[PDB]
Amino acid sequence: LDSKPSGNYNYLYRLFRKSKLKPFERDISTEIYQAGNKPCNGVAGPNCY
Amino acid sequence: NATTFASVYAWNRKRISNCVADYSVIYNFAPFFAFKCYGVSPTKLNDLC
Repeated sequence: LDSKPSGNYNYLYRLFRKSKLKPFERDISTEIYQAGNKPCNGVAGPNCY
Repeated sequence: NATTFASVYAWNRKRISNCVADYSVIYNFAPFFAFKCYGVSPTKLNDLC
């Protein structure tokens, strides 16, 4: 039922969030990635994971 | 900062240890094209043995 002949690429998962999660918490947002020894600003290019 | 490096086929090997890790002098150079840090986050080196 869940599998598709064209591939189910729409489903996602937020593995690379920065700070820690606590049990029974809700975290759904834009989740901009700001890491490295540089301000990424979401549009730089080096570290926009 | 050496005048002579090695070639791509005859890539050199240098083993250096028993020291202070000193991850601060490696950021001396500005025009770094790539600073890829797969596996270990680039700011969490200074507390690992």
